[PDB]
Formats: sequence, C-alpha cells, structure tokens
Amino acid sequence: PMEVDSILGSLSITDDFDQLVDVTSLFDELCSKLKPEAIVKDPRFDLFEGTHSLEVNNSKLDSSLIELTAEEIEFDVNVAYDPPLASVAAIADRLLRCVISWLNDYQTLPTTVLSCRYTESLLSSLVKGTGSSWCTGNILYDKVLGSCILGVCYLTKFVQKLLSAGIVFEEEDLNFNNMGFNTFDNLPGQDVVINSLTESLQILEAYSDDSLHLTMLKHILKIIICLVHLEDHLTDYSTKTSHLDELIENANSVNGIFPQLQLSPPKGAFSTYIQKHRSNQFPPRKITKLPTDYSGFITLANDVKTILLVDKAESALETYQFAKFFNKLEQRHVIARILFPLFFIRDDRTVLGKFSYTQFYLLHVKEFSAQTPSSIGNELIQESSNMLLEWYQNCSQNTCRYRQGFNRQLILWDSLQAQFESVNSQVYCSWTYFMKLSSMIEFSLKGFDLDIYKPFEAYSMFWYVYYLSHHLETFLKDSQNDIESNINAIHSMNKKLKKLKAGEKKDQLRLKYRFAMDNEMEQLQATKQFLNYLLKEINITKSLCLIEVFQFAILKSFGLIDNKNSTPSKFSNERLIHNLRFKPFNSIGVPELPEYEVFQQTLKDFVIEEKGAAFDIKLERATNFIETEVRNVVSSIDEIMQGIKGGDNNGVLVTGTRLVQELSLEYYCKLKHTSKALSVNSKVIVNTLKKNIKNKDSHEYKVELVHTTEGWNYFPIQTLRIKQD
Amino acid sequence: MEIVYKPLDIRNEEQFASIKKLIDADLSEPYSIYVYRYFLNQWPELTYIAVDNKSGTPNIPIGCIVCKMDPHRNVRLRGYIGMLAVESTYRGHGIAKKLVEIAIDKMQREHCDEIMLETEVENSAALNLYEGMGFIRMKRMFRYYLNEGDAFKLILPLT
Amino acid sequence: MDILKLSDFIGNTLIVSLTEDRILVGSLVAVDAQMNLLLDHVEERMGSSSRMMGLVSVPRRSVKTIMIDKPVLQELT
Ligand SMILES: CC(C)(COP(=O)(O)OP(=O)(O)OC[C@H]1O[C@@H](n2cnc3c(N)ncnc32)[C@H](O)[C@@H]1OP(=O)(O)O)[C@@H](O)C(=O)NCCC(=O)NCCS
Ligand SMILES: [Cl-]
Ligand SMILES: [Cl-]
Ligand SMILES: [Cl-]
Ligand SMILES: [Cl-]
Ligand SMILES: [Cl-]
Ligand SMILES: [Cl-]
Ligand SMILES: [Cl-]
Ligand SMILES: [Cl-]
Repeated sequence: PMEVDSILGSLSITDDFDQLVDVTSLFDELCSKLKPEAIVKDPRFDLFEGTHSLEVNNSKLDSSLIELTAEEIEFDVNVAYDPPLASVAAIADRLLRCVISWLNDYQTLPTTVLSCRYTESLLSSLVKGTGSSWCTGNILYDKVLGSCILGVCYLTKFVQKLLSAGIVFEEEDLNFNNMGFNTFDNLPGQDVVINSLTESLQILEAYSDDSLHLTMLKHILKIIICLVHLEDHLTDYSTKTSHLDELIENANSVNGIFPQLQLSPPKGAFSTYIQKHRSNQFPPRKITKLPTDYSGFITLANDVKTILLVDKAESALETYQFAKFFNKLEQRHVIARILFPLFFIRDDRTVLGKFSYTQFYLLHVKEFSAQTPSSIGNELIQESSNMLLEWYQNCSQNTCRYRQGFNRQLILWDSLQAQFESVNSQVYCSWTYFMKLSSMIEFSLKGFDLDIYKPFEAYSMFWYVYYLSHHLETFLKDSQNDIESNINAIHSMNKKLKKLKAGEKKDQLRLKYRFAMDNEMEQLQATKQFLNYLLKEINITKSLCLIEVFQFAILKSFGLIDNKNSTPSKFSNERLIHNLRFKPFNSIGVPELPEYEVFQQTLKDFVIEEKGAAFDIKLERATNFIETEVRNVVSSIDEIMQGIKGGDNNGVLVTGTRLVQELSLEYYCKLKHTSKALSVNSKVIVNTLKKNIKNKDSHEYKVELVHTTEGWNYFPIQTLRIKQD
Repeated sequence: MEIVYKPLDIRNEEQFASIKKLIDADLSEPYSIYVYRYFLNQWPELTYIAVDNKSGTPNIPIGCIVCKMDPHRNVRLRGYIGMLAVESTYRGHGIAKKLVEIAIDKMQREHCDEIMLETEVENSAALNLYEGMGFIRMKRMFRYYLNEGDAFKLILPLT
Repeated sequence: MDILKLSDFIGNTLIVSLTEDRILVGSLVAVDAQMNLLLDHVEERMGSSSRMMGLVSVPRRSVKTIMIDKPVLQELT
C-alpha cells in the first residue's frame, strides 16, 4: 500500500520464523493419492466442529472482503469535522440509537455500539492501561463527545456484568460480541463518569448562542447520565425513580425535536471498519436500519420501573402474582428481564433482603395451606426452596424460553411430590402438587400462544387442559373444605363457651379459643378467600377449554376437521404422533396422562354423528352451551376484576394483585374479549355450514387457530377460511 | 420435464460443487466447504439429488437434500434434515416433496426412530410440506434465524 | 527414509499465503482430497496489520503457497 508502515511491515512478516520451507508441491502430490471421500484429520476431532468455520474469498463469509468507502477507510478521530456542534450532536444521537438497536431490537454489538469509531478508539486505550484517546483541539469533540463515549462504554460494561449472572440466554435475548475487548479495571468508576458528563453539561450551558442542535446535545448528555445510573438498582438495590423519570422526560423532549432539525454525522464515523481489521471470528454483517426516535428509552425506563415495584411486596402472594403478570402481557426489555431475578434474589442469599430462601418458601406454603408446621435445614425444604426460586426466574425469560422452562420443572415437581409422599409430609406434598398441576396447565396453554399446536391438535390439547383443570378444581375444592372445617372448629368453640358457666373448664376453653382467634383465624380467612379466587380462576380456565372442545366437535360433526393429520402420509402413524405431543406428561403419575383410547372415545361422545332433524337438535344443545357458558365466564371475570379493583381487604376474594393491579385488569379484559369472540365465532360457523350443506357446490374450508388482537391467545379462535387454489 | 432422483456419488467432484452452488443461493448466510464435507463425507448415503433428464442439461442437479443420523440420548436414532433446495425454475412440481420422501424412506430403512429439522416460522411452504407428512412442532426457538424470525423444531416419529 | 504423510502435518502450524497479499498462519485441523484446508487459531497478516480469525477454511484455488517452519518439519519425520 502507499502507506509507509504497510510497506516496511511486509519485510518483517516472516521474521518471527527462523526458517521457512515451501510445501505446496508436496501437499498436492499427497492429496492426489487420497480418495475423493477421504478426509485427513485428527482421529479425536469431530467434523461437526468445522460447521462454524469461515471461508476465505467468499463475500458473505470473509470479513477481509468488506467494501468500504474512502470516508470509511480514512476516517480520523483526531480531526474535528465541520460544523462541530451539528456534527458532535449527530454522532451522539446515532450512538444512542445504536444502543437502542442493540438492546431493544436485538442487534449485534459489532454493528451497533462498536460500529462507532470513537468507541473503538476509546476502548483501545483502556485495554493498554489507564483523558480521551483522541485529541482534535476542539472542546466539543475532545471533551463533550469524549464524555459521551465514556458514558456508553460504561453502560456496555454494566450490561456485561448483567449477562455474566446467567439470568437470560446470550445471543438470543442479548448479543455481547465485544470482539475480544477486556478492559480489566482500567475503565473508570461511576463517580468519574458522571462528573465527566456533568463537566460537559456545564460547558454546554456556558455557550451563549442557543441552537436546536445544542438543546438536543444537552438532553443527550442527560440521557447518558441516566443510563449510567441504571446500575444503582443492583449496587444499592435502589427503588428511587428519579433518574428513570428524567430519562423518560429527556427522551420525550428529544422526540419532539427530531422533525424540526436534520442530523448528518461525519461520513465514516459509523461503519463496518472494525469487522474488517479487528480480530473477528464471525462472518461480516451489514448494519441494520436504526430506530428513528428515542421511544426505546421510554420502554426501557418503564420496564425497569415495573421491576422495582416488587420490593414493595408484603406477602408471598404479592410476589407470586407479580411474577405471574409483570412479563405476561408482552415481553419486557431484556435489561429489565435480567434485572428482576438479580433484584429479587440478592447478594446476601436473601429474597428482597427480607427473608431467607427457606423462609420465603414456607411463606408460600403458609398462605396456601394456612398452617404453621410446628426440622431446620431440611433437605426436602431446601430443595423445594431452590425449585421455587427457579420458578420465579423462569417468569423473566423470553416468550419461547418461558414455555421451555416448564419442561424441566414438571418432572422435578413430580419427583419432589413423590419424595414428600414417601415420608408422609402431606402439607408440603399438597403445595407441591398445586404448583406442578398449575405448571402443567400453564405449559400446555402457552403452546397455543406460540402457535405450537396445529388446528387438528386443538381438541387433544384443550380437552387435556380441561381434564387437568378438573383435577385442580377438585383438589382446590377439598383444600377449601378442609379450611372451612378448621374455621368452623374455632366457631364451635365459641358456641360451646356460651352454653358453659364460670368454671375451670370454661377457663381452658376460652384460653384455647382466644389462642385460635389470635394466631389462626385471620390466616384461615385469608387462605379461604385466596382459594376462593383460585377456584374462580380455574373454573374460567376449565370453561374456556370446554368451549373450545365443543367448538372442535361441531367442526368435526360437519366434516371440516379431524383429530389427526388430514393429509395421508406413509411414514408415521397417528398413535406415534399423539404420544410424541404428550411426551412431556408421560412420566407424571398424578394426574395420570389419559390413554390414547380415552382421547378417542371422549371425542366420539362430543361429536354429533346423527343426521337431519336429530343432528339439528344436538347441534343446538352444543351452540347454546357455548353461548351460555361464555356469558358465565364473562360474569366470573367481572367478579374477579371487581375484586382486583376493590383490594384484598373486602372479605370475599384475595388476589394479591396490588403490585400488578393495572396489568391483571388488562389481562382479564383481554380474556373477556376472547370469550366474547368465541361465542360470536360459533354463530358464524353454524350459520355458514347449514347454508353450505344445502349447496352441492360447497366451498372447501380449512380451520386455522387465529389470534385475537386484543384477546388472550392461550385460547385462539378456531376460524373457518376458504381454501383457495 | 423428466425428473430423476438418485443418490450422491462422492467420487464426483462436479456433482459436489453443483450441490453447494444450488444450496448456497437460497441461504442468507452460506455454508463453508467443510459444512458440506461434514455431511457428505460422513453420510454419503443420506444425500440425494434431482435431475431433469429431458432438460438441456440432464446431468445437472436442480434439487437436492442433505441429511445425517446420529444416536439421540442413548437409545434412539435421530435422522436430521439439514439442507433442502430446489431450483427456482423447477419449483411447484413436487420435486422437494419427492426428495423428502426418498430421504426419510432411506433413514427409516436405516432404522431411524425419528426425523428432526428446524425451519422458519414464516416458511409456510416448508411447514406445509412437512406437517402434511406427519411432522408436528415440538419447540419454538426465539430469534433462531435472527432478523428473519423464530424457528420451529419439527419431529416426525417413525417408531 | 520414511515418506512424509498428511497425518503428520495435522496439528502443526502452517504458513499459508493467499492469492492477495494476505498471509494466514494457523494450525492445520483437516485436509481433504481436493486440498481444501481447515485451519484453526488463524492469524491473518496483511502488511503492517495483524488480526485473529479463528477457525477458517481455505479452498484449493485460494491457496497461493503452503510453508512450514524447518524445525517442526524435521521433528515430524
Ligand atoms: C420449500 C421448497 C423446497 C419447495 O420447493 P418445491 O420443489 O416446489 O416443493 P413441492 O412442489 O414438492 O411442494 C409440495 C408441498 O409443499 C407445500 N408447498 C410447496 N410450495 C408451497 C407454497 N408457496 N406455499 C405453501 N405450501 C407450499 C405444499 O404443501 C405443497 O403441496 P400442495 O400442492 O398441496 O400445495 C423451496 O421453497 C425451497 O427451495 N426452499 C429452500 C429453503 C427451505 O425452505 N428449507 C427447508 C428447511 S430444512
Ligand atoms: Cl456515519
Ligand atoms: Cl402461594
Ligand atoms: Cl393469604
Ligand atoms: Cl418434611
Ligand atoms: Cl371470624
Ligand atoms: Cl369483592
Ligand atoms: Cl353469520
Ligand atoms: Cl453437473
């Protein structure tokens, strides 16, 4: 090349080698003797390892062939480009939008934050040791921009610590391909970073002239200060919302500023240069279109604010419902998702800094069973406490991993329950059963949300969840009856006291009665009202599944769907396919997975094989049930929503939704919409198919599991659709 | 059109290169030679090509399928479909379906207990082909294909 | 006395020059019948610059020359 060091470096390329011998001719001759199918390699080596290899002289697999413009090739960090204020702000704005593209849009670190030449420059001086890496002689480029780069670089280092905890799955929830950058302890501490940004703010405030670009750069600086403060929620477990509120306000201010001005960063400030010249074991990747605004910072700040609310929890049910609803409506920002388990399960091996792992677990058992269990350090309790904590952490996973996490749980809860049963520890065995059966149900219904089940499988899954919901409702019913017996036993003591007169035996009965009221009655009432909510929740689940089952049976009665693959195939059979689908539940003893023949027989009882007038009467009973039960479901959801709005002190229902009140209401509103749509869809199907039979040239329909936009898609709508061509 | 399906000849270097050319066109991120070496040299009997005998170039392959098989857990043999490509001019003639049928038939004769593949959730054409053969979705992988979207894991039980 | 074999070269650092003025130094993982190479711990050297590229496969056409340090060559024999 024309450059001096490139010319001279070529002479010293082979200097590290004392002697070199050309072997090209020998290699070809030896390769000629080899057979085409032959491969010479280490015997231990597995050729699967070679499937992640690069290839030279392949545009899409060779990083060295990346085409760059002259501006990209010759961009100098030491040059202060013109105009400085307009260019420094544009650089800072693009870097922040690179951060959003990185974290919110799941883009790679090399094509986002590392694409900025200044971040590459700043990080390189930190690796060597230790003042900005570049010097242009201009105060905006050297001090203001230098502080900005430090703030973002401090942020990525904090993200690295979050990922090191192993809360979420790397290169899926969050990419951290930092191209071999290790800064050790050379990168400055938090106080230094904020002061550098604060000093740059005071520089900006000193400027007499006021420009639109300057206003944005002031806000950009304040945004970075807030992002640097994100670590406070882990270092000090801070619940304060000031920097988060400031981040929202500054992002909103910049969003209104965007249309009024134009930003053009120096050409070559952001490029694929670092992929071409820095050490890179990965293929070249183009830079993806960046977000247009700063709304991504608003989502990040609100998701993190939701995380901090769990610190206000005062019961096991309040933490439980927080975990059930905080990430349920839509997937939270990955930072908030990593933050929650680290914020929930802390450094001192405590939960929220309030209780130990076994104290936290015994709280869940006490609120569910209303019993104080009279050793300490018990292995079964220790194992169950770890299992419960894993359950909380799974709630923070992405929408796909969330379902996958239950695979592991179902077999471990089962084994745990069988171990409690063998030692006749029936209270813990009971709470373990509730968690397992609830997880089985949640794992099954979640498959519909991910479109895992095909329309012909909808009867198998919905009827199975109906079957599981029936056993969970029977178990919860017995649990509430046992609670009622204990309540009435205390009540009967008071009745017995009234019949008694003053004596030593009445003293003892009043002593027993006062102890029960002081130590047992209040928890019994709460558990009763909690189990009341669970029974209404599970009957809604049971009713919805049954409605879906009836809907499927109506479609099969008209010949539109079967409970197996319609397309005939030579390779497999329907029994093998059925068993594969229910393989996760095959090893669970109670409730036993119904046999294949039970699935078939149950469908036959639902399906209307009658014809003509007899068919119409049986069809009318099925449609009337769907319409009737939808209205009952709506009424049950309404009672639950009223209980949520009223609180847990009203004496009828206990929902523990105080921390996620808006989200739980939003969920049941979506559930109510799906319920109404199920009824409306049933009428459309029946009106359509009656007309269709009359016509000899009927349409060919297919059934699709359709998601309702504002509904809850654990129960998709089985929708008819004309098959075209 | 007179489509002929035949097994891979490992001794034919030209056949090897035509397959790589055909598969690489449809991939956003291509495979290196040693990706192809891993499949074809170790499982030569599980790669099939389709040629149009009455076309101007009869010997050139316009469709191909690449498979492997390995024990899964310890007790079951899992067949795997890694690559499937049909030339753009020859789409819609049942060629891919026939290539999947002949490959699965071969793995069944080699005592595979099940067949596994991954595909995009947005690949309606691939889902229709496979699910119509008996495949069902056993898993959904979040951003498995990055910006192209999630994946479905499809399994067809043979035993 | 004993003819050199490709098996002996496996696991030994090679110096491979490409058609362009870039040099790849890496450990030989495998070689096939058409002299396609798979190299590990590859260092790409172009003029002044140096960088690591990990596991790289080098096709036959792309190989200008292959060289091994004389000390290591005499040990393999
Ligand atoms: C998918 C692909 C192989 C099909 O090519 P093809 O030779 O035309 O396939 P076929 O003609 O055998 O299709 C047979 C069945 O597959 C489905 N299919 C094929 N094209 C389809 C399309 N546009 N839409 C929906 N289904 C389609 C149908 O079920 C079809 O049967 P049908 O006539 O009742 O509609 C082609 O798109 C391709 O080359 N894909 C490469 C990438 C890929 O998808 N790999 C799969 C992951 S292993
Ligand atoms: Cl730019
Ligand atoms: Cl609980
Ligand atoms: Cl309670
Ligand atoms: Cl115990
Ligand atoms: Cl009372
Ligand atoms: Cl109420
Ligand atoms: Cl209608
Ligand atoms: Cl050919």
